[PDB]
Amino acid sequence: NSLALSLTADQMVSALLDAEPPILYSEYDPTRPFSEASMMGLLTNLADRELVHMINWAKRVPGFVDLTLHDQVHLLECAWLEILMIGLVWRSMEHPGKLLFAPNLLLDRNQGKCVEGMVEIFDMLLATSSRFRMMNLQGEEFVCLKSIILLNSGVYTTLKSLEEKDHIHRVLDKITDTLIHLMAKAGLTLQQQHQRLAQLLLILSHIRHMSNKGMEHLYSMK
Amino acid sequence: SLALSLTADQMVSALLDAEPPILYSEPFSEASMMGLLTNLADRELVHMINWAKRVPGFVDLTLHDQVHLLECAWLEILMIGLVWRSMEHPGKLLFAPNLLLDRNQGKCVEGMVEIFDMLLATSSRFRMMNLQGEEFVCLKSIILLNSGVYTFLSTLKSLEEKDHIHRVLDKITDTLIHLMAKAGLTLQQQHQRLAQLLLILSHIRHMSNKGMEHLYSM
Amino acid sequence: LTSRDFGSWYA
Amino acid sequence: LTSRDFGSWYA
Ligand SMILES: CC/C(=C(\c1ccc(O)cc1)c1ccc(OCCN(C)C)cc1)c1ccccc1
Ligand SMILES: CC/C(=C(\c1ccc(O)cc1)c1ccc(OCCN(C)C)cc1)c1ccccc1
Repeated sequence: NSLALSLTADQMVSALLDAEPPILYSEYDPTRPFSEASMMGLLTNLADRELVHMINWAKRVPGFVDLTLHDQVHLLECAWLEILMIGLVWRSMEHPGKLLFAPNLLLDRNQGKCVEGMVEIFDMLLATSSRFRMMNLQGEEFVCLKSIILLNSGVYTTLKSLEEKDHIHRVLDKITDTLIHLMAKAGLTLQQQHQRLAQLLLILSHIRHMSNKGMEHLYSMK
Repeated sequence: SLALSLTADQMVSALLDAEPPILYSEPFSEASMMGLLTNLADRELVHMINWAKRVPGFVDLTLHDQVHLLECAWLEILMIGLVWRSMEHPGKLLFAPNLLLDRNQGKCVEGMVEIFDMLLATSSRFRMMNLQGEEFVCLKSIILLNSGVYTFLSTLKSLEEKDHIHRVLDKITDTLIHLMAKAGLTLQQQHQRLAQLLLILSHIRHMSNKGMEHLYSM
Repeated sequence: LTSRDFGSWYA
Repeated sequence: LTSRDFGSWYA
């Protein structure tokens, strides 16, 4: 019973925790003071390094590699900015009013004004940080949400076609079971469990929104 | 608040009662087709304002917050409505009973076939889940209350408004769970289905964002 | 004519 | 360093 649909809730959580990517430091060369990237270059360089780790993370998510390659790339290309963003928010929760892009790159709102159009996006990320804090979002919950984003974001964008969408939805259902189990084990009532699951899933629409606005911005600054 | 004292059955009844009229539209080119869609949308927006005022909780908010929520949600609300009424018509979008279009016709408007395909995919997802009308009406109210809540804005009043909205959103969650329990779903099936429904709202967001981008470009 | 005239309803 | 070194965890 090592395949994804065979895993218990505990085993799924455990597998997902094992797969967590490293949190990167922003690269710095004390001998190159003048070619320090702009704010945007610093974020771009970080993000590009994070993306290399993201592909490998996704392919460790039980179920993901059961999809055709084409479908894996599709889901990744749809979710990647949502995934960077939720990861960013997690690590920023202990820094109210700030975004911990890296342990050596902690930025305040007003540093968002360094790039025209970016502050709007910083504001939205900060509101997400605040929402997660007010909910006391737990790490195992954050980890399930990331996998949900990966499997969900591109699924809506022929027999085997339906077969693959069927498989994705089954893995999504297992991650929901996993979230519920975590909450149940924490001692929440059934009503608190359903209310909390819904609160967490609704934040995903905001994360989608933020990614749409970010992609728009990226595409504008081509 | 009226809203928080409603039973699940009474919430369902209130949302059903509030449902707006489905309008009839009054060769194709990009211009004519966007014209028809724009005219229909503008008429549906009149009815949407009155609908929104009948959604439990909405009237308890300031007029400023009511406007903000509708400014954020309106295209999502038009789209989920469209998807609902297109559900039984594989391959087509029922813009109005007299304006039923397939994806070939979407390509009329450069940029619109992308959006049309996404809408059809949502319609197919609804069909695949056997989405029921009571669930659809709940989801529509969730979009209204949720989409603009993270971009409000500095006062105690405002924080009190957000708490209210979240309290109502919790009641809509309870209502969905009630409908599903009454329909004989297992506890497990109830949480899985609640998740399936709410995840569709991320896709409705995505589509509204692509729609807004297109509208601005033109 | 409303949404009620379309699709399936629990009731 | 991973996400597991930040925030609160059920266990
Ligand atoms: C909001 C922060 C941010 C990026 C960011 C987010 C999280 C994170 O951990 C690191 C960075 C961001 C910036 C640039 C970027 O481009 C990558 C270009 N590659 C994909 C070719 C991606 C994300 C950004 C996104 C869009 C526009 C402006 C800024
Ligand atoms: C997807 C159909 C659509 C619209 C539509 C959706 C559902 C519906 O019931 C009716 C119309 C759409 C088109 C135009 C539009 O303009 C509104 C401008 N007013 C507010 C000044 C709104 C929606 C549309 C939206 C953006 C780009 C291209 C097409």
